[PDB]
Amino acid sequence: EEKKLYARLYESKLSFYDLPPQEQFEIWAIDRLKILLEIESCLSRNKSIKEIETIIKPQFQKLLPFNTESLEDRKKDYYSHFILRLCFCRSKELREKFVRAETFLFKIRFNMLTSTDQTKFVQSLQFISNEEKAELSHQLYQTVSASLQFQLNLNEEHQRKQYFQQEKFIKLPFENVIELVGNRLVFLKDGYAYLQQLNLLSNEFASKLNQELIKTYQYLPRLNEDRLLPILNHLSSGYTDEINAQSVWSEEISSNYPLCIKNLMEGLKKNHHLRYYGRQQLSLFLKGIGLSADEALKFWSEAFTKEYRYSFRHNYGLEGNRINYKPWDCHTILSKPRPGRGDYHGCPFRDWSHERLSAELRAQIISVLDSCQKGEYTIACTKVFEMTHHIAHPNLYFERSRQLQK
Amino acid sequence: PSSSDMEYYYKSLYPFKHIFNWLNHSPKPSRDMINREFAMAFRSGAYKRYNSFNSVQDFKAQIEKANPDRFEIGAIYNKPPRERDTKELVFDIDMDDYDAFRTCCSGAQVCSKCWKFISLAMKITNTALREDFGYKDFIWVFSGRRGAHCWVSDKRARALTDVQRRNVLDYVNVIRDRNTDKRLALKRPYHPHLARSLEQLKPFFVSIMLEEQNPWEDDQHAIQTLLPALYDKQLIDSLKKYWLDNPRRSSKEKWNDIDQIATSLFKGPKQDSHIIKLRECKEDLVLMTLYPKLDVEVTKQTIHLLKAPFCIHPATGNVCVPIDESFAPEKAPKLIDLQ
RNA sequence: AGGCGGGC
DNA sequence: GCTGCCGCCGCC
Ligand code: SF4
Repeated sequence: EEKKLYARLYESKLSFYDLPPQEQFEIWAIDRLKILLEIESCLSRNKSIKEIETIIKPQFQKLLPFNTESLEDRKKDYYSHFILRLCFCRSKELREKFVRAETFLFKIRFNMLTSTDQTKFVQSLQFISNEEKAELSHQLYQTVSASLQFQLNLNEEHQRKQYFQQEKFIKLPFENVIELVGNRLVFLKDGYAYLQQLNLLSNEFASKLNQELIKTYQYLPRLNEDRLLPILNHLSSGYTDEINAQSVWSEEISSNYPLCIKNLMEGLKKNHHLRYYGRQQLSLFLKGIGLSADEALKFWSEAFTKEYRYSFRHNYGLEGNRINYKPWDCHTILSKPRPGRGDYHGCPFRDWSHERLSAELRAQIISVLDSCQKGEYTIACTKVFEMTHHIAHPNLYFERSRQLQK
Repeated sequence: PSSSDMEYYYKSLYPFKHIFNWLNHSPKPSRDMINREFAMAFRSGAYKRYNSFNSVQDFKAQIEKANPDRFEIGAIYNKPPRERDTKELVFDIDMDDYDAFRTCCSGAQVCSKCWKFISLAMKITNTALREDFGYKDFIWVFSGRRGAHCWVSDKRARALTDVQRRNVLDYVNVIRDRNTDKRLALKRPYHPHLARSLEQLKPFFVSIMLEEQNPWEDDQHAIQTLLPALYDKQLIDSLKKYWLDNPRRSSKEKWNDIDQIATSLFKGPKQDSHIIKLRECKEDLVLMTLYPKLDVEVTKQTIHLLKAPFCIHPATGNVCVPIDESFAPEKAPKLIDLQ
């Protein structure tokens, strides 16, 4: 009877978890929880859906096999979901985090299904008539044309028109496809959007799951009589001078600078100024290379071809509390707010496009860019040092470059 | 208006019954009124949020007693706002973002000529609200100086979440970058709304922009707001030289010079690509000059306060009246004339 | 760029 | 009172 119930509850490889299930409790909850935490970790890192799918695919095979005919793997998926409802129902923040991660897990799994299995799951969204399609044909084609070009690689207009003739449209309230409306990817008429089915199913899933978590919380005090409380508490907590004002502009000295300092000097020469973070990054670097306080004031006054003198002396520990501020290392530089238009602070290995970096660097370039793509900016910078002659401080890059000539 | 003029206005003239019946959505007082936020702005610069009113009589008596220079309408809450110590979808359109394209008025002046910018903005927004969103129950209200407020009162519009309000705004707010020193470079092909809006605005471009406002007769202004709409540097440099050699050509002449110089510059098998691109730049400029330039903040959140219809404008004395197709700012009654 | 104080 | 903006004063 239990097997027949699970055969009926899982006619599809996907479920809305509508009916309650009729060491395993802890392991199955932990294994689902690890997948949900990896999803949330990838979402917080702004990874694309395809990168997230690639990372989670091996974790599914290990921790929570999807698409198996095994009754035990199907049981593990159900019971882990319902066990996590008991864990995450307790606070609004825990419910919102669980609904978000679980709805994203649903999206990934739906995309990993075959088109046949997706259709069966939907059966277990009204198409428009051919007349309504003919009436709206021009407006529907104008809206969808760009999507056919960029998503289906249909570069020729004849091929786009032929595809559009066969293509069906779904009529729904526009409130169900707000994300597609914001991007103008759907046609709008009289409060209806002409399409996105996965977003509708995901919103219904999220709404239903949130309602069921509230119901679960209302019944939870009856369960406080049971073995389970320590595990539920623990799982819920598991979620928780040679160098002078003139020489610093010369090739002899500047050939020793890392890319961030070259970028700051170029911005200063071009704009006759640097904004706050850039002034601090460059001022402290120049202090670190041995530019005296008096020469630094000459440098800045000359470069800016009441408001500034004090700040430059303060960087040298000559004012206020007299703290001799240490020059910034790469970690510190990277921690500052990201540079925008008109800013020159930061790290070019992170902040510049591969196109700009490649032009500056022109097999060696590919090696540097591979490090950049991985977020290993100091490794990319170390590679540039070695190829042009681990460093993680602009002043160490300069000092090492000078040591090679001494 | 003096403080006594405002007392007289609220005593004898302000349509409290009609505003109450509008905001209450029923003939009988309901939670749509009892739980609605009002903010009162006073002549002292004081600003009092979280007022709420139980009846037409309570609403009238509290506004008469308070004598505010204006009040602002907020959301319907789950509890009465006045007990705090224990919304219509709205659009705002002002003239400020059209100041770079008008010559008939300067600074905070308005006339029937530049009011055509607001009239076209209302026409294009109304087309989207009716045809794309299916809204039926909306009204435009004069802001009392040089703008207009839309109030969409459809039940579906009232119940929109801040995410849905943002999506409605992002659909209607085509001109996100208001800077006139740069080409818009709008996405091609145009979305159906934007294509329809262009065809609705095109018939007005010659009569409003090239003839009545004529903003590009001034060669410095043409260099600042007409030339940056073009895509090609050689065309821009050639037009700039040609207008330096031939000063004070009208906006209509300068508009034709663009096509004549482009036809002289772009020859051979690539000419059709340049012709298409120039047409696209001229179309983007029709939209830059005449398309609705909404205030984006007031629309985004359900909690945003907006000035009530029939408020007095404190600097002009104009009543913030409902707008019809015939409306111009000179038709708005002043409180002193009504007295 | 951030924080604190004063004035309009 | 708070909020927000503008100016000044150092600090960090
Ligand atoms: S890795 Fe460090 S030294 Fe190198 S360019 Fe980036 S911030 Fe500068």
